[PDB]
Amino acid sequence: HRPTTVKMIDSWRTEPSSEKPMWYNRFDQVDHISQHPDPEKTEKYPPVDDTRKLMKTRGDPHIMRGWGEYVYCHYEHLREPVFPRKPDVAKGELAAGANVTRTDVWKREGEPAIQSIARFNPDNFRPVGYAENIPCPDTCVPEGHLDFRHTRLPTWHADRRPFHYFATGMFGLIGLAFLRGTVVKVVHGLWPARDAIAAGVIEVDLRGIQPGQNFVVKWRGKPVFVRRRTQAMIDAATADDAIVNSLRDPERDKDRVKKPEWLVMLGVCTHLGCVPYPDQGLYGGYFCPCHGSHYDHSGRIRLGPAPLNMEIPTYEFTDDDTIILG
Amino acid sequence: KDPPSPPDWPFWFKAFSHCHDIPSCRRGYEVYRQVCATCHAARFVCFRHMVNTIYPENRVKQLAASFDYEDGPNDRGEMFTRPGNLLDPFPSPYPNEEAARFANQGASPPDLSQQAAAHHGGCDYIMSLLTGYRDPPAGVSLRSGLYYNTYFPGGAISMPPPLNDGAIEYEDGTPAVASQMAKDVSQFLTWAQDPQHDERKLIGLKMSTAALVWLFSISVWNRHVWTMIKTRRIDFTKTVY
Amino acid sequence: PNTKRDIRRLGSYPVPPESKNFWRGRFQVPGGQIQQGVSPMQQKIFFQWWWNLPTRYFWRFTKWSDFLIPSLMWYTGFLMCKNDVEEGTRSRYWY
Amino acid sequence: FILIIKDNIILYNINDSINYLWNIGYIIMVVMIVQVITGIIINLYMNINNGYKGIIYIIKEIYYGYILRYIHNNNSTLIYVVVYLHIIRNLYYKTYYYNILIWYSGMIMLYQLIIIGFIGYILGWGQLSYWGITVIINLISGIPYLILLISGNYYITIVTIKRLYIVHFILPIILIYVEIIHVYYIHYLINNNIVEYNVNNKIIFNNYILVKDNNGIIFILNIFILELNNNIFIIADNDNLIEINILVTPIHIIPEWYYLYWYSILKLLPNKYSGLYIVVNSISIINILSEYKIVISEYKNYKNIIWYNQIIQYISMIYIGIQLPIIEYINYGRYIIIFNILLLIMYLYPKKKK
Amino acid sequence: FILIIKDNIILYNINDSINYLWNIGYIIMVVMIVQVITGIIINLYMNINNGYKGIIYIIKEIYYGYILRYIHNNNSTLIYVVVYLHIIRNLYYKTYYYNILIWYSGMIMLYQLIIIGFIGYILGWGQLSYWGITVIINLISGIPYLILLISGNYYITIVTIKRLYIVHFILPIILIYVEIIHVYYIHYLINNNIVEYNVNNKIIFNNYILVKDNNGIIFILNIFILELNNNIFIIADNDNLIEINILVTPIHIIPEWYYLYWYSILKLLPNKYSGLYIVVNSISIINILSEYKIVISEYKNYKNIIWYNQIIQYISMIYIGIQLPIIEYINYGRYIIIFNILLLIMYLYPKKKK
Ligand SMILES: CCCCCCCCCCCCCCCCCC(=O)OC[C@H](COP(=O)([O-])OCC(O)COP(=O)([O-])OC[C@@H](COC(=O)CCCCCCCCCCCCCCCCC)OC(=O)CCCCCCCCCCCCCCCCC)OC(=O)CCCCCCCCCCCCCCCCC
Ligand SMILES: CCCCCCCCCCCCCCCCCC(=O)OC[C@H](COP(=O)([O-])OCC(O)COP(=O)([O-])OC[C@@H](COC(=O)CCCCCCCCCCCCCCCCC)OC(=O)CCCCCCCCCCCCCCCCC)OC(=O)CCCCCCCCCCCCCCCCC
Ligand SMILES: CCCCCCCCCCCCCCCCCC(=O)OC[C@H](COP(=O)([O-])OCC[N+](C)(C)C)OC(=O)CCCCCCCCCCCCCCCCC
Ligand SMILES: COC1=C(OC)C(=O)C(C/C=C(\C)CC/C=C(/C)CC/C=C(\C)CC/C=C(\C)CC/C=C(\C)CC/C=C(/C)CC/C=C(\C)CCC=C(C)C)=C(C)C1=O
Ligand SMILES: COC1=C(OC)C(=O)C(C/C=C(\C)CC/C=C(\C)CC/C=C(\C)CC/C=C(\C)CC/C=C(\C)CC/C=C(\C)CC/C=C(\C)CCC=C(C)C)=C(C)C1=O
Ligand SMILES: COC1=C(OC)C(=O)C(C/C=C(\C)CC/C=C(\C)CC/C=C(\C)CC/C=C(\C)CC/C=C(\C)CC/C=C(\C)CC/C=C(\C)CCC=C(C)C)=C(C)C1=O
Ligand code: HEC
Ligand code: HEM
Ligand code: HEM
Ligand code: HEM
Ligand code: HEM
Ligand code: FES
Repeated sequence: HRPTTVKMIDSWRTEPSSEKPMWYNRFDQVDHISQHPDPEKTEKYPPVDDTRKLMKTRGDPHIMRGWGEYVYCHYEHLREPVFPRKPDVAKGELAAGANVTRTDVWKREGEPAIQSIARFNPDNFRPVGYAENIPCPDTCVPEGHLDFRHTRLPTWHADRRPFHYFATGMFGLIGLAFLRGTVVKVVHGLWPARDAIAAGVIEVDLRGIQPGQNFVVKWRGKPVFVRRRTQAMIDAATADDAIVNSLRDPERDKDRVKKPEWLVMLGVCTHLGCVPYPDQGLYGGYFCPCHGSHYDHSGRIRLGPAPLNMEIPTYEFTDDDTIILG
Repeated sequence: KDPPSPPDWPFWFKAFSHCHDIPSCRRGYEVYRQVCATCHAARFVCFRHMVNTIYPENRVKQLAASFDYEDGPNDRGEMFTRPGNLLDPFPSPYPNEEAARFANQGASPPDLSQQAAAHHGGCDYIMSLLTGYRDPPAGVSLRSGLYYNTYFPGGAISMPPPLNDGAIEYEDGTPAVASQMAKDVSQFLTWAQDPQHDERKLIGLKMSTAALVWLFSISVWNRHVWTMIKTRRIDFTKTVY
Repeated sequence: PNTKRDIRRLGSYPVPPESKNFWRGRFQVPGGQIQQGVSPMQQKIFFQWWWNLPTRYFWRFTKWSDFLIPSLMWYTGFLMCKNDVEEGTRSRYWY
Repeated sequence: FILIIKDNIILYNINDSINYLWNIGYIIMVVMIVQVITGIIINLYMNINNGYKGIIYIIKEIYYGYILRYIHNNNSTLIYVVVYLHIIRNLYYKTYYYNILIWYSGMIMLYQLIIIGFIGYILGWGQLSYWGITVIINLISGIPYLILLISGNYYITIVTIKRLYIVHFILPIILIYVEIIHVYYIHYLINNNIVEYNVNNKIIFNNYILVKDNNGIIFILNIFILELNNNIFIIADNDNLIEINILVTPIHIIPEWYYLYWYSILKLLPNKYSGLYIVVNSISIINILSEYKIVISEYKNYKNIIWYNQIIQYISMIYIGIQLPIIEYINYGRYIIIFNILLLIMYLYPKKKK
Repeated sequence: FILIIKDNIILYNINDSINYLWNIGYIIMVVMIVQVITGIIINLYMNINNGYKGIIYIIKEIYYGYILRYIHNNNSTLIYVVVYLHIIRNLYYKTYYYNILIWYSGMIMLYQLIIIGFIGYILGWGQLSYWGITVIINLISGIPYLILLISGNYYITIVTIKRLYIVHFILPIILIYVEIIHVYYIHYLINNNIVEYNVNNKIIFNNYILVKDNNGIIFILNIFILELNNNIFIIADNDNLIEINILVTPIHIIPEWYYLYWYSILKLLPNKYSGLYIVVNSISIINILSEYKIVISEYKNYKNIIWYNQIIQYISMIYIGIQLPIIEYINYGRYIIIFNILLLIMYLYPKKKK
C-alpha cells in the first residue's frame, strides 16, 4: 500500500470500542452462516405514504460528546486492552476481535471447545433485523425515473448526425476565428508603434528656401540634405551628364533628382560615414573633410576615397512646395 | 471620513455599445486649452493622438504650431525654440514641480493625463469636483487660498473655482455655462486617459456576441455526449428491453 | 488506486502502458450486472434537463435552507456594526 | 510522451457523478497559461525603469496593447477568484481528509501565488504600489539589516523593482511545475466524489469530462470578456494611476481585493508581529484539520454549518478591510477573529464518547 | 524521480575504454548551468534601456559584479569551445553513423545556441553590437516588411533590444529541455566506443566515470580561472567598449571569434543571398553524411585524412575572417570553400566495386 497511517493509539480521553460500543449492541448469533434469514426472501416493513410515517431509527443522536463538529458513526481506530471487557452475548452484545480471543465468553459448559469457539466466528453474528431492513435493489433506475426507454426517438425520425457535426463544427469554426485573431493581433504589436511610425515621416515645406540653400533634416536617424539648386548648379550636373562612364559610379542627374531645382540626398559619405559639408570641394558640391571626398552638385563622387555616390532617399512631392520623406 | 462619493452622471459612453461623444470631446479640449492648461499639464497626451479622432490633421497642426517648444542641440550646441508639431506632447505651464508649487501657494496641480481614472468614481469625480464648489459649512473657516469643495478629500482645495459662465466661446455655438464646460472637459479627459476606448468596446462587442454563439455549440455537444451516460439502465435481478 | 482486492486482475494479459491508470480504478463486481444504453444519436438530448428541472431545484433549495438561520445571524451582525459605526462617528465628531 | 498523454487524458477515468464544482481546477490551469503568455508578451514592450510610463506606452502606442494590459490585470483577478473558489470547494467536501497530499501540493501553489501577485502589483509603479510595499516591508524591520538587503537601498527604488521583476518572471514558471505534482497526485490518489464512498461508475475523460469542462470554461469566458472590455466590476483601485510621491501618502493604502482578508488581520491586531503571526496561522492551520480525528468517518455531507460560518467570516473580514480604521470596526473585526479561532478548534477537536 | 536518477546516474553502465574526449559532453552540461545562473543574477542589476551604462554600473558599483560580468562573457566563449570540440569529436569517430538521433538532437541545440549567443552579443550595446545586427538583419531585406516587424522601427533601437532580451532570457531554458532529449537518446541508444565493435566491459557511471569527468572539469576550471581573472587570451573585441554612433562605422565589423567561420563565408561570396545559402549548407549538409552508404562499415578508425583537412579548413576560414577584405584573401577563401565542398562529397558518395 501507499504511505498510509491509522490512528490506532491509546487515547487519554476517549474509551475503546470494547469498553463502550457506539453501535446498537444487539446482534443475533447462529451456529452456521446458512442459518441466517435471507433478506431477499424476507418481508420488509409495510410501505408508508407520508414521510412522517416512516419508522424510527435505532441510532442514538448523542452517542458522542464534547467539543468538536457533530458526527454520527459506529466505529473508531483506538487500540483495545489485552484484558478487554467480557461481552454479554446472552443479551445480544456482539463478540468479535479481542473480546473473543482475550476473554472466555466463547466457553460453554460441556460443549467441546472446538465446537464452542466455532460459533463465535464473526460470520455467525448479524444485527437484529438485518433481513427486514437492508435494501435489496433490483435496479439502479427505480420505477418512475427516466431512462433510454423513454428518450429513444420515434423510428420515423430524421438523421441526427448532420446537425451534431454542424454543432461540433461550429465550435471549431468559432475557436479557429478567435485563434487567428489572437495570433495576428499579437504579431501586429511588433510592427513599429504609433509614435515611431509618426516620427518616421517628415514633410519638407519647400516654402522659404532660397536657390542655393542647403538644409538638413534628421530622417530615420540620418542627415538628409535638401538643397535648392541654382541654374548654375543644375547646368553643372547636366554637363557631367555627358561625361558619364568617366565617373566611378556612373549615374545621370535626371535619375537622381525628381525635380531639377531640388536635390534630396542622404548626407553620409560613402567612405566611412562622415557627414559632408556643402559648398565645399573642387566641384562646389559637398566635401567630406574626414578623408577628402569631393561630390558634385548632383551628389556623385568625383574625387577622394569614397567609393559610391551619396544615396537618394525614398521621397515624393506632395505638391510644388512640399515633400514627404518616406 | 472618506471623501463623499460622486453621483453617477449619465455620460453617453457608459453604455456597452456607446462611443465617446466626439463633439463633446472637441468642446472638452477647448476648455482644457483655455482654462485647465494654465496650471495643469498633460504630459502623456500628444497632438498626434487627436488626429483623425477628434480633429482633422490640418487643424491639429495649427493647434500644435501655436505653442513653442524648446528643442536642440543645434550645430553650435545651443538649445533653440521651434513651433510645435504632431509629435510633441501638450505644453507644460511650468518647467518643474517646484516651479508649479511656488506659483500655486505650495500646491502642485497634478498632471491631468490619467486623472479621469485616478480617483474613486472616475469620470464622475471630475464632473462632480468641478461643480462641487459650495460656500463653506458653518463652523469651518478656510485659510486664504483654500476653497470648500464637497468632493476633494478634506473639503479644502487649493484650486480656485476654474469654471465661470462665459469664460470661453464654443466654436460650435453651444452655450458656455459652468455645468456644460465641466461635462465637456470631463469627457475629453476620459478620452485622453484611454484613446483606444472606442476600439476596445467595438472589438469587445464582436467577441462577446460571438462567445454567446460559442456557448450554445459546446452546450449542444455537452448535452449530446452525456445522454449516453445519464439515460443508461443498470439492472441486477431485472431485465427490460 | 482502489483496494487490492478490487484491482486484482483475472486475466494474464499484461496491462498496456497507456492504460495504467485505467486498470488501477478497476472494481471487482459481486453478483454481476446488466448494463444497457442507447447511442445519443438515437435519443432526445435535452428533454432530461427539462424533466428533472423542478425536482432538481426543489431539493437544492431545501438543502440550502439549512443556512437560513446562520445567514440571518451574520446579517444581523452586519447591520448592528454598520449602525454602531455611524453613531460612533457622529458622537465623536458631529456637533 | 504521447503514451503519457494518452494515459492521463484519453484513458483517464473519473466518476460520472461529479458536479461543475469539479471543473474549477481545469479553469485554473487554462487561465494560468494565459497569464504566463500575456506576461511574456507584455514584457516585449514594458519599461522597468518607469513602470508608470510603460503602461501608458502599451495602452496608447502598441497595436492592441490595451488587450494585453487589461487581460493581465483582469485575469489575475480571475486567477484568485477561481483558486479561492477551489479552496472553498475542497473545504466543503473535506477532500483533504484522505487526499492530503493533493492538499499539500495545492497549498504550495497558493503560497507561491501570493508572492507572485503582490510583486506584480508593485510593478505598476503607482502610489499604492510604492506605499503598499513600503508598509509590508516594514513588518520585517525587526530582523537586522534584512530590509536593506531586500530593497537594495534605504527606500524603495528602481533597484528594488529590477530584482522583484526577476522573481515575478521566474516564480510563475516554478508554479507550473508544481501543477504537475498536483496532477500526479490527483491521478494516483483518485479524486473524491459527491458521495462519501467509492463506486463503480467511472467514464473516460476526453469524451465526456473535457466536453463538460469546456462548457464551463466557455461560460466563464463570456463573463470574463464582459469585464475585460467594459469593467462591469471595479476590481482595480483607481489610486494606482497616481504618480508616486514619496513625501505624501495616498488617501488609503490597500492591496488588491484578493489580499483584503490578510490586510484587515494586520490592521486589526494591535501588535504588528501578532498581526503577521495570525496571518501565518490562517493559512497553516487549515493544513491539519483532519489530523486529530479518531473515528472512521470523513465528516462529509452533514449540514456543514461550521463551513458556512467560515466562508461568511472570510467575506466579512474582506469587507472590514475596505473600511477606514474606525474604532468600531476594529472591535467587531476582533470578534470575528476570535470567532474564526473557535470554528477552527471545532474542526480540529476529536469527540469523546457518551 | 529518485528512481529515475538512480537508473541514469548510479546504475548507468558505460564502456571502460572511453577516452577523455568522452568527458566533453559533461563539461557542456555544467558550464551551461553556470551561464544560465550568472545570466539570471546579472539581470538583477542590468539596465535594458542602456546596456552600455548597465555594464559599467555592474563592474564598478555592484559588489563582486565584475565576476558576474566576466564569467558570463568568458563562459560563453568556453561554451562554444567545448561544443565545437564535441562536434569535432563526433565527426572524428563518426558517431553519427548509427546514433543519428543523438546527432539530430544535438544539432537542434547547436541551432539554438547560435541564436542565443548572437542576441546576447547585441545586448552589450556597443559599436560592434549595433553595427553587427544592422549588417546581419539586412540579409533578409528581400522579404518585404520583415525587417520592420523584427526591428520594431526603421533602425535598430531600444525597441529591438527589449524584444531580443526576451528571446535571450527564454531560449536558453528551452535549450536545457532539449538536453534531456539528447541524454534520453544517449542512454537508450548506447554510446559509441573507441573500438568499432560492441564489447562487454561496461562499468557503473557514478563510481568511475563521474570521478574521471570531475578530474577533467576541474582541469578545465584551472584554465578558465586564469582566463577569467587575467585575460591571457583576447576573446572579446575591444571595439565593443565604444559608445554607439549610428552615423560612423567602426574600424571593422566582426562578431565574436565563434562566429568568424560563418562571417567569412558571407564576406567571400559575391552575391549576398549565395553567402547566406552556403552558411545554411555547411550546418545542414553534415546531417546526412552517412545516409548514402551501402556497405557494412562505419568508416571508423582509418587514417581520417578527410576529417583532418576539414578541421584545418574550419581553422583557416576562421583566420580569413579576421583579415581585412583584401582581394587576395578573397581568392584563397573561395578556393577553401570549393575545397570544403569536395571534402563533403567524399563523405557522402558511396563506392562502386572494382
Ligand atoms: C511571556 C509569554 C511566554 C510564552 C512562552 C510559551 C512557550 C510555549 C512552548 C511550546 C512548545 C511547543 C509545543 C508543541 C507541541 C506539539 C505536540 C504535537 O504536535 O502533538 C501531536 C500529537 C499527535 O498525537 P496522535 O497520537 O497522532 O493523535 C492524538 C489523537 O488525535 C487523539 O489523542 P487523545 O484522544 O489522546 O487526546 C489527547 C489530548 C491532549 O490534549 C492536551 O493535553 C492539549 C490541551 C491544550 C489546551 C490549551 C488550552 C489553552 C487555553 C488558554 C486559556 C487562557 C486563559 C486566560 C485567562 C485570563 C484571565 C485574566 O488532545 C486532544 O484532546 C486534542 C488535541 C488537539 C490539538 C490541537 C492543536 C492546535 C494547536 C494550535 C492552537 C492555537 C492556534 C489558534 C490560535 C492562535 C492565536 C491565539 O498530539 C497529541 O498527542 C496531543 C497533543 C495536543 C497538544 C495541543 C497543545 C495546545 C496548546 C495551546 C496553547 C495556548 C496558549 C494560550 C495562552 C493564553 C494566555 C492568556
Ligand atoms: C492555453 C489557453 C488558451 C490560450 C489562448 C491564447 C491567449 C493569448 C493571450 C491573449 C492575447 C491578446 C489578444 C486576444 C484577442 C482575443 C479576441 C480575438 O481574437 O478577436 C478576434 C476577432 C475580433 O474581430 P476582428 O478580428 O476585428 O475581425 C476581423 C474581420 O472580421 C475579418 O478579418 P479581415 O477583415 O482582416 O479579413 C477579411 C478577409 C480575409 O481574406 C482572406 O483571408 C480571404 C482570402 C483567402 C484566399 C485563400 C486562397 C487559398 C488557395 C491558394 C491557391 C492554392 C493553389 C494550389 C495549387 C496546387 C497545384 C499542384 O476576408 C474577406 O474579405 C471575406 C471575403 C473573402 C473572399 C475570398 C474569395 C476567394 C477567391 C479565390 C479565387 C481563386 C480563383 C483562381 C483562378 C485562377 C487560377 C489560375 O474575433 C471575432 O471576430 C470572432 C468571430 C467568431 C465567429 C463569428 C461567426 C459566427 C457564425 C455563427 C453561425 C451560426 C448561426 C447560423 C444561422 C443560420 C440561420 C438559418
Ligand atoms: C478574453 C480572452 C480571449 C478570448 C478569445 C480568444 C480565445 C482563443 C482560443 C482559441 C481556441 C482554439 C480552439 C480550436 C478548436 C478547433 C477544433 C475543435 O474543437 O473542433 C471540434 C472537432 C471535433 O469534432 P468531432 O470529434 O465531432 O469530429 C468528427 C469528425 N468527422 C466530422 C470527420 C466525422 O475537432 C476537430 O476537428 C479535431 C481537432 C482537435 C484539436 C485538438 C488540439 C487543439 C489545439 C488547439 C490549438 C491552439 C493553438 C494556440 C496557438 C497560440 C499562439 C499565440
Ligand atoms: C485563506 O485563503 C482564503 C481566502 O483568502 C484570504 C478567501 O478569501 C476565502 C473565501 C473567498 C471567497 C468567499 C471569495 C472572495 C470573497 C470576497 C468577500 C470578495 C468579494 C467581496 C465582498 C462580497 C465584500 C462585501 C461583503 C459583505 C457585504 C459582507 C458583510 C455583510 C454580511 C456578513 C451580512 C450578510 C450575511 C450573510 C450571511 C450573507 C448572505 C445573507 C443573506 C443571503 C440574507 C440577507 C438577510 C436577509 C434578512 C434578506 C477562503 C475560503 C480561503 O481559504
Ligand atoms: C500594507 O498593506 C498590505 C498589503 O498591500 C500592500 C498586502 O498585500 C498584504 C498581504 C500580502 C501578502 C500575504 C503577500 C506579500 C508578498 C510579498 C511581501 C512578496 C515579497 C517577495 C518575495 C517573497 C520574493 C522572494 C521569492 C521567493 C522567496 C520564492 C517564493 C516561493 C517559494 C519560497 C516556494 C518554493 C520555493 C521556490 C519556488 C523557489 C525556487 C528556488 C529555486 C528554483 C532556486 C534554484 C537554485 C539553484 C542554485 C539550483 C498585507 C497583510 C498588508 O497589510
Ligand atoms: C555581420 O557580421 C556577421 C555577424 O556579426 C554581426 C555574425 O554573427 C554572423 C553569423 C551569425 C549567426 C550564424 C547567427 C545570427 C543570429 C541571429 C540573427 C538571431 C536573431 C534572433 C532570433 C532568430 C530570435 C528568434 C528566436 C527564435 C526563432 C527561436 C530560435 C530557436 C529555434 C527556432 C529552435 C526551436 C524553436 C524554439 C526553441 C522556439 C520555442 C517556441 C515556443 C516555446 C513557443 C510556444 C508557444 C505557445 C503558444 C505554446 C555572420 C554570418 C555575419 O556576417
Ligand atoms: C479646468 C476647468 C480645470 C480642471 C478640469 C481641473 N483644474 Fe485644477 N488644480 C489646481 C491645483 C493647485 C490643484 C491641486 C489640488 C489642490 O489644490 O489641493 C488642482 C487639482 C485639480 C484636480 C485634482 C484634485 C485632487 O484630487 O487633487 C483636478 C481633477 C483638477 N484640478 C482639474 C489649480 C488649478 C488652476 C490654477 C488657478 C486652474 C485654472 C485649474 N486648476 C483648472 C482646472
Ligand atoms: C499567476 C501569474 C501571474 C500573475 C498573478 C501576475 C500578476 C500581475 C499583476 C497584478 C500585475 C500588475 C497589474 C497592474 O498593472 O495593475 C502584473 C504586471 C506585470 N506582469 Fe504579471 N503576473 C503573473 C505572471 C507573469 C509572468 C509569467 C510575466 C512575464 C513572463 C509577467 C510579467 C508582468 C509584467 C511585465 C508586468 C508589468 C505590466 C503591468 O504594469 O501590468 N507576469 N502581474
Ligand atoms: C495553481 C492552483 C491550483 C490548480 C492548478 C489546481 C488544479 C487542480 C485540478 C485540475 C484538480 C483536479 C480536478 C478538480 O478536482 O477540479 C484539483 C484537485 C484538487 N485540488 Fe487543486 N489546484 C490548485 C490549487 C489548489 C489549492 C491551493 C488546494 C488546497 C488548499 C488544492 C487542493 C486540491 C484538492 C484537495 C483536490 C482534490 C479534488 C478532489 O478530491 O475532488 N488545489 N486541483
Ligand atoms: C547558453 C546561454 C547563454 C549564452 C551563450 C549567453 C551569451 C551572452 C553574451 C555573449 C553576452 C554579452 C557579452 C558581453 O557583454 O560582451 C550576454 C549578455 C547578457 N546575458 Fe546572456 N547568455 C546566455 C544565457 C543567458 C541567460 C539564461 C540570461 C538571463 C536569465 C542571460 C542574460 C544576459 C544579460 C542580462 C546580458 C547583458 C549583460 C551583458 O552586457 O553581458 N543570458 N549573454
Ligand atoms: C548544448 C550542447 C550539447 C550538450 C549538452 C551535449 C551533451 C552530450 C553528452 C553528455 C553526451 C554523452 C557523453 C559524451 O559522449 O560525451 C553527448 C553525446 C553525443 N552528442 Fe552531444 N551535446 C551537445 C551538443 C551536441 C551537438 C551539436 C552534436 C552534433 C553535431 C552532438 C552530438 C552528440 C553525439 C553524436 C553523441 C554520441 C557520443 C557517442 O556516441 O560516443 N552533441 N552529448
Ligand atoms: S568618411 Fe568621408 S572621406 Fe572618408
